Amino acid sequence: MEASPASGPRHLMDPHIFTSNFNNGIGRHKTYLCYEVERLDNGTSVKMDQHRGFLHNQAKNLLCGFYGRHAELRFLDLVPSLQLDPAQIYRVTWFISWSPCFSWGCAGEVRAFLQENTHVRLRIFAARIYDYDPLYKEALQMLRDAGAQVSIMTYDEFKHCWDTFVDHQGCPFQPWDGLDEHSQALSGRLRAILQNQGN
Ligand SMILES: [Zn+2]
Repeated sequence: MEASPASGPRHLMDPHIFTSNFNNGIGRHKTYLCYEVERLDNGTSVKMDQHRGFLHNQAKNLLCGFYGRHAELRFLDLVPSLQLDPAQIYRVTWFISWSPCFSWGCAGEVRAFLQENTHVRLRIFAARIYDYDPLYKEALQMLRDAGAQVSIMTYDEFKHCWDTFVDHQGCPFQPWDGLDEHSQALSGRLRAILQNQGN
């Protein structure tokens, strides 16, 4: 009920940088984390333009004291610089390509965040699963008890997240040939973990 939803022709990742990065079917590259900040007003979610961004894993300077750190951590590191205003409600959307790590390290950090700032809705989206151990399981549960929304990246999210996290300057998304395949596959996995009753 207001003109129309804006885009983001600012300085976003290059069309290719995004695709190649989210190249469905990886094995080793660099975890990606796209955080989106939005305010909740009477069911009316207003997506901010100059408040969102994206990060990438880092592990090549552990000699300077900055031991290997995940994007999730290096990310929240900017929250203190935003001095959020709990005055109202907020909506932080997480877009991850790589599954979480030590459910206690990554998730834990978030858990406390909510337990202290439950005035914000955190949505977790896992596009690709890849870690050191299958611990990702406990991560799904430990998080579930947090209230956060855990789900696998969807096609609809790909289109939005695309034009949203890209300087498409007004260009469509390029999906690979096999969405129902990788989608049904991944989605099938999550469900499995979500299936702990009935039999
Ligand atoms: Zn982590």
